[PDB]
Amino acid sequence: YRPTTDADKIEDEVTRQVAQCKCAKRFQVEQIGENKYRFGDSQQLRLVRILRSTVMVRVGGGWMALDEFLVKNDPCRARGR
Ligand code: NI
Repeated sequence: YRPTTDADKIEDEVTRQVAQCKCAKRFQVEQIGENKYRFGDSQQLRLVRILRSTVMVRVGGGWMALDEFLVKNDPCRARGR
């Protein structure tokens, strides 16, 4: 394995950050195509892109960095909010 495509890089970085969850019921994230993800208990699909090496998640009309999205949504990260 060699990360080469944007889809590959995004998926690796989503994996790295989601793996930091400490919840009893882990915050689940699934790749649904090269550019859409399902996060946590929400069934909503979100676009995900990489821009200058930062992964961003589509949220209400704009883009939010992945780390901030996880702070806002993964219960074990709420103390960063
Ligand atoms: Ni968590």
